[PDB]
Amino acid sequence: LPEATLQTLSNSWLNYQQMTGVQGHIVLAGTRDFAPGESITLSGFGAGLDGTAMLSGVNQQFDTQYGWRSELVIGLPASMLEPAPPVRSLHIGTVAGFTADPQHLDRIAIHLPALNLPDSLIFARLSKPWASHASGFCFYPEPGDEVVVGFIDSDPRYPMILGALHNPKNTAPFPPDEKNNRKGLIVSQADQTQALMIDTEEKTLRLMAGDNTLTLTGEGNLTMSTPNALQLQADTLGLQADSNLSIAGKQQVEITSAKINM
Amino acid sequence: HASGFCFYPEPGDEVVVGFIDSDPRYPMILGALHNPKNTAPFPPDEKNNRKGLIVSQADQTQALMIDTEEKTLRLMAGDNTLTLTGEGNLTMSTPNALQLQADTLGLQADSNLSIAGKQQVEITSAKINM
Amino acid sequence: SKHDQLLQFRLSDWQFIRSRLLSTNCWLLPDAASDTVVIRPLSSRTLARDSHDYTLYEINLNFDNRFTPDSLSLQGWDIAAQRLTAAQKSPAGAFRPWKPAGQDYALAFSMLPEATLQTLSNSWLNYQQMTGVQGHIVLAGTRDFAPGESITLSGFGAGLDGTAMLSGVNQQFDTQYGWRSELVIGLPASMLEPAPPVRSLHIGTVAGFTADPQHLDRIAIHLPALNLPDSLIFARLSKPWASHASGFCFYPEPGDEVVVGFIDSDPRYPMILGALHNPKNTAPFPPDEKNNRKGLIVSQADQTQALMIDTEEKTLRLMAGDNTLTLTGEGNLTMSTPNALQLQADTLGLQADSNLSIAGKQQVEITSAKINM
Repeated sequence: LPEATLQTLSNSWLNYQQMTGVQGHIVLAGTRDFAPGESITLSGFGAGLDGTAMLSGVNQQFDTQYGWRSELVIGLPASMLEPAPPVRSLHIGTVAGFTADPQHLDRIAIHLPALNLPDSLIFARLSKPWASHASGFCFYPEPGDEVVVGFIDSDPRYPMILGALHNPKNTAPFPPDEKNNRKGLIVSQADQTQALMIDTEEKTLRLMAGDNTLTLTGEGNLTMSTPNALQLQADTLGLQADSNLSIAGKQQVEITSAKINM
Repeated sequence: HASGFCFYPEPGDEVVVGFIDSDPRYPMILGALHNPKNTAPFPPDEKNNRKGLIVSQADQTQALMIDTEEKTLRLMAGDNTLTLTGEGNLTMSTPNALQLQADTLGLQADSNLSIAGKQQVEITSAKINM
Repeated sequence: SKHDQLLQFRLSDWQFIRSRLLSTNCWLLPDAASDTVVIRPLSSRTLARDSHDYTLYEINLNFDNRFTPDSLSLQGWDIAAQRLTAAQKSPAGAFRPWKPAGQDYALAFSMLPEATLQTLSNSWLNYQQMTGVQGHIVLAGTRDFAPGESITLSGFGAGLDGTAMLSGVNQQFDTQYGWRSELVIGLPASMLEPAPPVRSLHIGTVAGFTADPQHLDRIAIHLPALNLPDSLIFARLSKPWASHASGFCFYPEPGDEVVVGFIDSDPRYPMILGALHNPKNTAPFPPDEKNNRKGLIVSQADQTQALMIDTEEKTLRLMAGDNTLTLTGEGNLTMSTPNALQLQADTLGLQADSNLSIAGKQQVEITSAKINM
């Protein structure tokens, strides 16, 4: 959407194409009584050329023969009919702090280093794989992330983040390597790495929180492994094992209940 | 090959589309773009703490969440939260039954344990040692 | 300096040369009557009104200053440092093509064309100087001139006196006028692109593994739009999240058919945007009406291992091959492993409201020091 309402730009293109309809020139002799917006009229002629015409410019043309001849100009040559001059490249930019959207979308304020504008901010749209109605991927990139930005319908006014691009100032959790075994997303603010990992060589699925790993290994074991307390509240929890069980504890073990069967 | 992300967007999602080798005949979805007719689960905010994907069809929000301020990792199903908090606790917290079938499950704790239940507790087995 | 990665993307092969001479501060000097070309960087005979040796007929000279800047301060985005490299301004008054005897241009790219932008900033400032003074000197019949001779005009008035550097010679044999070696001054115009732009989205396959010699994390791909099966092209990877030190980080497999866009319309910088399942790969489930199955999948040979969301059954199932955690909404929760499982904790306390059941076909040990009941 180029402007707020498209009434004026629709009137404006229809008017700049009318000016190509009638165009020509009237070679007069020597007067400064005319201006490029005068709207003169032709009266005494035949039925072909009689009527009011609006000028576009005047040319003076002093020379030795012909004397002085103020040529009048009617009409405008042509028009490109773009809403804005198109930029059709992919550019990259950094995210710029946080600023709320005054247009009440969820647009993320970025920079563009292709512009030499370090002070001014540009709101840009965020593209997610999933998004949805009310259930999205929703990671919303950090304020220094170097996103890659494309422009919708070749208008500079509407940018859009497409990806987010690790770089040597950020240093990604593991480089791309031969034997791509480590996978899984990572979230890590200062010291607490907290997201799931897939190691396809060891056939695992490990949910981190910093020391709380759930690590259900394929064709193998399953372990909560927390260095602190863990709780398992349920309406009626029943745990069952085939042909072995073991319950331990160095200090107290309480089976505190009303009716205990054996 | 045969193992993908595979969310396959819903029929009203407003994707952004680019065209391969400048041909109109071949379009291609690149992103999917929340919007005010959809209303994303949380807006972008200063102090980006809430993260994690969300899947929610009508009422059942069911996906994992990362809250970096509280250092958690919470797997939803609607009331079934697994919420393993970093430098902290771990809790299944389901308002219904839960089962833990295993070939040989052995649970172990260092210097405290507690097993509870308001009604019956059965340790039904063949050979019970103490 | 050696290049890391050029790319000729379906150029004419002559179009590529004079878009590479513009970025190198050189001009061609082609020679007729031979196949020898002397490429020489942008850096006298003294024909005068008094002089008997050369007869002059016409000296046109334009002296324009529309498309002649003074600076060419060019700079580009350094990927490693992220400072948008310091502005290499080029002074006007170096390489003067017209030396008489009596506005600041500035771009910034979202990329980096060469290693240092000193030479390309000098080169655009020099190719715009050649449009400043341009014309032709119609002489009579001599082969004593060449397109790089830098002759001088001496015996004239104060308007046109000074050293001018030629651009070419035209011989013009005809019946009237005899033989007239016309000299040419100045160069017509210039496009001022760092490279001829390709503004399409292309797709390519990932190419094995090769480490990045430029010490980024760029993934070496192919492009089938080129018919180059042997040569490799390093390309940047775009992730949704990435971050400082905590990313999505799946790093696509060597046969994946990614879709590739080019940053700031330069072939030298490609970039993966998506990854595109296809009938040679066969995605885990096709798109269907009643989109219920969701969730990512990782599966190398036989072990499907990632979380699944089935919105019809309201589940969240974490696979490892047989180890499913499957916490179903408004329903149950089950570890379900066909092997051992352990639950180590500092103080684990499990609690249930109004039922409990502990089982085991063989031994059950509650091995501890102090057991209460």
